[PDB]
Amino acid sequence: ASATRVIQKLRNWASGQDLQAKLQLRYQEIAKRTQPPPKLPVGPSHKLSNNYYCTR
Amino acid sequence: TYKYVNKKEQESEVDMKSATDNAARILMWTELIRGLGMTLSYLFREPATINYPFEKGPLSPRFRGEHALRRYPSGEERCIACKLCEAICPAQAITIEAEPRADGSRRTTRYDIDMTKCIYCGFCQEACPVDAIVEGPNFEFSTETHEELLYNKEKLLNNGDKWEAEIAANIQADYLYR
Amino acid sequence: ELVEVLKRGVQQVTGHGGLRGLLRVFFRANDIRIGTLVGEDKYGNKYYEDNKQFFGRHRWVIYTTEMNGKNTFWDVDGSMVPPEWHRWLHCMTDDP
Amino acid sequence: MWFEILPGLAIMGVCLVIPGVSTAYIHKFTNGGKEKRVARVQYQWYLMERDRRISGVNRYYVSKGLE
Amino acid sequence: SAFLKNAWAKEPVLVVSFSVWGLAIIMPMISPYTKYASMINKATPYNYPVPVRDDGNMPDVPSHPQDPLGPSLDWLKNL
Amino acid sequence: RSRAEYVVTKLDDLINWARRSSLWPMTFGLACCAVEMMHMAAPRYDMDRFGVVFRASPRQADVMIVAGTLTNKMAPALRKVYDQMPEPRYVVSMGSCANGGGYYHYSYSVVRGCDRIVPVDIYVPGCPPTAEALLYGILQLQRKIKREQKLKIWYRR
Amino acid sequence: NMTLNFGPQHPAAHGVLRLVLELSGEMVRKCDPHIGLLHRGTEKLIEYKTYLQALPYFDRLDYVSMMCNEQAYSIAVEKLLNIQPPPRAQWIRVLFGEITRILNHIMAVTTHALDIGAMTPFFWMFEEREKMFEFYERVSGARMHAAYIRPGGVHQDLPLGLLDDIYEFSKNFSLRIDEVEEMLTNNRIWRNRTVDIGVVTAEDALNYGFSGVMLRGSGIQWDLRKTQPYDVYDQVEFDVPIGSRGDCYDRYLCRVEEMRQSLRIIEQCLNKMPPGEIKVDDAKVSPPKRAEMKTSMESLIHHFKLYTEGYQVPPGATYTAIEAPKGEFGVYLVSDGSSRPYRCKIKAPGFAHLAGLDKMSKGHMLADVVAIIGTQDIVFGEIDR
Amino acid sequence: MNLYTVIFINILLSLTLILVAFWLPQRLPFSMKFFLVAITFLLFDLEIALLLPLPWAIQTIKTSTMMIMAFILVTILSLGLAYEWTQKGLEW
Amino acid sequence: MFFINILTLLVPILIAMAFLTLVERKILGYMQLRKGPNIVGPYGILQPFADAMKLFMKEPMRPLTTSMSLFIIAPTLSLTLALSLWVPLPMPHPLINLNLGILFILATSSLSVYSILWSGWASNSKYSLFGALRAVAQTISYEVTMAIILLSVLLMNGSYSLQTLITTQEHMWLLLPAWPMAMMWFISTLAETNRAPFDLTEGESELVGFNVEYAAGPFALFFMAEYTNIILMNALTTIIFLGPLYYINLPELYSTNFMMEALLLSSTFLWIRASYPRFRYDQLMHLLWKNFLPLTLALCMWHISLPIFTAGVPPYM
Ligand SMILES: COC1=C(OC)C(=O)C(CC=C(C)C)=C(C)C1=O
Ligand code: SF4
Ligand code: SF4
Repeated sequence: ASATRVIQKLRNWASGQDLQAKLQLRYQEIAKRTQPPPKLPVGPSHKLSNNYYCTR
Repeated sequence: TYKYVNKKEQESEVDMKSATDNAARILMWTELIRGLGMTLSYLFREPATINYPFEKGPLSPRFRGEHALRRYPSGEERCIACKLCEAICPAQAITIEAEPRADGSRRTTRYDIDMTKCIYCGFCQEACPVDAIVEGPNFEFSTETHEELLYNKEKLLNNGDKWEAEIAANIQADYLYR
Repeated sequence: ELVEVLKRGVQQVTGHGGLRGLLRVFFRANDIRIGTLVGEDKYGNKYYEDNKQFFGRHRWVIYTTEMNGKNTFWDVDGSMVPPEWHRWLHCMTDDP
Repeated sequence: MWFEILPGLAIMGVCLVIPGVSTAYIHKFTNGGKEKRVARVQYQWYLMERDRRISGVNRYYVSKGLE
Repeated sequence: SAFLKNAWAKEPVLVVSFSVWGLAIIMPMISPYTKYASMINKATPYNYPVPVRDDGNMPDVPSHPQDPLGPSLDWLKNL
Repeated sequence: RSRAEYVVTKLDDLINWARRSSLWPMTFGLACCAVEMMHMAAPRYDMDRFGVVFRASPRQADVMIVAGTLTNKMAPALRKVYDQMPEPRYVVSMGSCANGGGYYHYSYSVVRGCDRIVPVDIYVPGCPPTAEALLYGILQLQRKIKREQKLKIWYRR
Repeated sequence: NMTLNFGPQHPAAHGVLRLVLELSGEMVRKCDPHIGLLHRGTEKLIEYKTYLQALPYFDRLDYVSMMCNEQAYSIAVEKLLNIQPPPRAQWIRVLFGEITRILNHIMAVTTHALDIGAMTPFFWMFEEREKMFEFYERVSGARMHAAYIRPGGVHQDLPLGLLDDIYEFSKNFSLRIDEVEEMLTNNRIWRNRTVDIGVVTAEDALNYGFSGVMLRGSGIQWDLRKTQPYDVYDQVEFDVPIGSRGDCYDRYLCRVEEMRQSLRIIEQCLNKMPPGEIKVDDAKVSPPKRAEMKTSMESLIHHFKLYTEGYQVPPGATYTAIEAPKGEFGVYLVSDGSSRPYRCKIKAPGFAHLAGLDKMSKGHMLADVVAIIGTQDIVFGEIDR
Repeated sequence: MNLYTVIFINILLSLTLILVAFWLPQRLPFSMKFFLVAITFLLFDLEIALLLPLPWAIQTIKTSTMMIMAFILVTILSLGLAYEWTQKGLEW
Repeated sequence: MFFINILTLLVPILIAMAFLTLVERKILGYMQLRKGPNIVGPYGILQPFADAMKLFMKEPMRPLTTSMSLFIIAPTLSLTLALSLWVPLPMPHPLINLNLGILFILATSSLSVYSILWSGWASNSKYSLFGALRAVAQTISYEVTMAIILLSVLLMNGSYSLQTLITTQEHMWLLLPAWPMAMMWFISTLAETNRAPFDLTEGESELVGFNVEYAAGPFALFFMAEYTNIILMNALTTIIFLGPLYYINLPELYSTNFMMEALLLSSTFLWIRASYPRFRYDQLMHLLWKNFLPLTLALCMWHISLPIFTAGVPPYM
């Protein structure tokens, strides 16, 4: 991006595609770092009852 | 569900118009010119390369990088020589021998990670109960001599002290996940 | 149009101090780009960020002139960056 | 950005015009401000030589109606 | 004819190749200018035209180049 | 400055700069480390920028990067290619498979390091040594090539 | 016949290949490929290593399709333990499995062109490949050689930003395939170099055990992903790109289609990934969570034993095949009751394909052989093992 | 002479390079196809010769004979080519 | 003064040779989403000089089995012929104008095929001999159409002297007429400089042949030769078919436009290289003998007929 319109137009044409819509270089669209803290889910078998291993 | 690639559904019988279009394709290299347009197009796109020393390719917290041994905030090295980091190392890299320190505490007399043997799996990071051995962020530790790559407890503890601030931040970010 | 790009170019060139500064950057960092100093570590390295540029090149470090004695004017190596600021540079943490 | 390729092209170009301007002014200096006569066929060499004999030793010097 | 067609679309060089071979073998035969080539080149005067003695028995030869007699290239002019 | 010593220091600085700026590497292409460099040759971390040739035949190669395990069947070859490289020549051992045996150290078919077969100048660590990490290693070769003082040694020899 | 060997250092030899060629003039009459230059002893080393500490080895057999390789060991060991991965983990393995087939195909299509002489397609896609590794590194910590897919379930949950970033990559990736699509699919020069080269007939392909895009390219309709659906390949919809004739072009076109079909599968996985746990909840098979091992005795005992000794999978033997990007990758794991395996025969799609080179490269020039190896997508790690 | 001056500088420049280059640092591959090509090449190379004077021959007063001759030469060689194609020649 | 002129033609051309290499390593780069060499010097300007010095310093290796003359004659011949062919070129004024100028360029090019033959025999290793034999064949084949394409041109120019075309192309480029051959001159110029679409002479994936045993100084000289040629042939396209505007009063606008057209067509073969895969050895000869030679021979006859029946026979001299 950050390309003068004319270069973009030349780009889009020479390529035959609207390459601007889907640029390869990433700009402020990528997930920000330090995404929020994760509280992951505990799966089955964590029941404190009727959880006999012999049955699983 | 299948899909035919390169299967001509039917025999389009040549029509002069069709023939001309084709003959022009062979005679005036029309498709070849199409290919040149694509490369000219990128010539105008911004290059994706990074100044390597000045800018660095992004690595998130789980990057394994270079081994380090951490210490408790008080200053007591975390490792208590349970030696299962040695047990689960796939490459036989970590060698640990221990004896009860004078304090009476359990500690490792010798902890040697052979980095040339290590394949940076990150299981040691996984296995440690006190999480004393961690995969530190640094990946730039290329060395002139083979011996430098072999690491004893003092290099790893020193590596741990140097990168402790970032190691602590990285473990802080990823521990909920683990 | 074209004038605009030339204009921003002037900004960049005139931005890194006088010609002395530009040459300092032009020849050792090989990039005349202006950003916002996000901080200066005790070693001397100066870190900058330009969120407008692509992910790969929004955060850069202009290393010091001398680190731990060694002259680092031209012999700049990555490890010069301090461990604290290493993760900021590698985008491990979005916080300076 | 592509403009960085220009510095190199410029140096090539400057180095491809020099030759054409150089050869075409080291001729107009050595031949007295008049393009070096191209003697494709003998007649021309004759006329050229004739010129030499007509004046000085060099053909570029050119005598006129006032002689 | 049908092959001709495919030939126009497959192996479309030879077709063009031969076509030209022929068109060059025809245009010369039929053209309003072909004759000029042998004239225009004939006329171009390369070797000095030596003058003949005047027995005085020749009314065809012009006694002077600019005379109204002799050959002319007005055909070359306004060609 | 004026001293036969100063002229001989400046001229190697010149000779060292030429070798440093243009290192044409030759990658054998063993195992997977070759991929982690095909990424260095690729656009995120161009190597050409630094003056590195993506593909160079042995006779025209300054640096050999041994990426991947050197089995006991490829050893006899590596040495040949190292031996046939032009004299000024340097080796960068990439991967715990090459600098040391890495996983596969104790195998009967793997040489425990290329250092056993070819003298090694920089050892780049990591199972897939990261591509910046190789780029740091290549840059470390450039720091080693700057320090060399061949002309100075001939003068005071 | 002027015997000439395609020596290892040559770039077209994938680093290790000594094709003893007999050149009847420039036409090559016989090839005797001498592999073995990268035999590391991968399957004799595994016998001495516990089931978890042998996972890493499977990321290095085919080194361009790491996770799909480690999904074959993970499925095998899981079968022998009669345990199944949790629902979220199975989607994550299918999500990472198709990122790997896009990654292998970008490897195979672009490096084939590098061999033929087209250099730009490699650079455009390789930037798209580091975008992808980042996804490996952000989920496992290793750009390649992750060790993420574990014998039971996967190792750690996806970071909280990965699925958005995989959408942004998949959203724009197809234009990138479209772009090399224009630059290397109709060029008369490519077609001439690739079309009608190394044709393999349908029955010959089955007899030579080709089992891959090489099987599908000649029109045989076989995908282990739809025929024998492993993991969740029963809940995702895709079209196998069967080619018609078998020339190296039809095989290229199939590889480009599978990249497109994988984007269709990746889309479904992001759209339908279930909330849940990433590893089976049996502490006997998958290691206990970090907080649990540090607060509950049953968990420390289970962590200590699993890391130090192992799963101790019940005695038996299984051959589990998954559709790795190259072709059918299968592990015949024979197991005694011990925590470490007894035998692990890695079937490599590639040992069969390289055998076919002599038959496929028949009546062909020195240059055709470079295309023939390129269209088998052979990585010598899998062949040499 | 002017050419001689230029050329000897040209050789000198190249010999200088190789000399510094060497001084500063201080069995049966045969396919008739290949031979056949070389031959064809000269048959064509000779023809190129019989065709080279055509720029001077254009100005020939005859013209008719010129073209009649030149067209016959080009056509008979091309037929030679034609038979080369028809025969296994040119089919490597 | 003549020497001054000799220097003005050779030195600049050689420097241009060097920077073409740099330009080839940046235009190919940006097309492939990469900056190319910018770190050595400012924007990579010092990059060509840097490897030149590295190449000359590295030890020239004389293979145990190698002639020592057919080995050192080969790069000297390659540089000598290529730099020599710049001697008689109209820009607009030629240093040494020769009445039979185009025959000089055709003959001098033809001699370079030997260097390939001599280097291949000298190396005494199989890769070299196989590469040389195919190479000589490519070069020679692309000479037969290359020559006929010029003969068609000359007949519409009237003479063999390259200086005449500046007067032939005072109203229109010879591309408009004769475009069909330009293309065929351009493709043949791509073959004779062993550039990409036709780089089988030295295929890398195929026989990593010409410089297999050539390193350091010998590598450089051919090397230099190839690139100078790359320019020269492009420059011949920019005189014979794209005729730069000539004004007798100011001779440099001829050279200014010669500069512009030569750089763009030199840029084009750089652009061709990145854009196309390399053709097969027989696919290459299949093109010339089957696709182009019949087109050229027939269009050759059309160019002996166009003059006569269009009463346009060109003026000699
Ligand atoms: C993609 O397949 C392969 C290549 O060819 C394109 C190789 O070049 C190589 C090695 C190549 C070099 C010289 C880096 C490997 C390992 C490979 O797997
Ligand atoms: S596991 Fe952690 S603590 Fe136990 S020994 Fe290895 S390092 Fe020290
Ligand atoms: S080191 Fe790690 S990555 Fe490099 S080869 Fe050996 S295993 Fe593969």
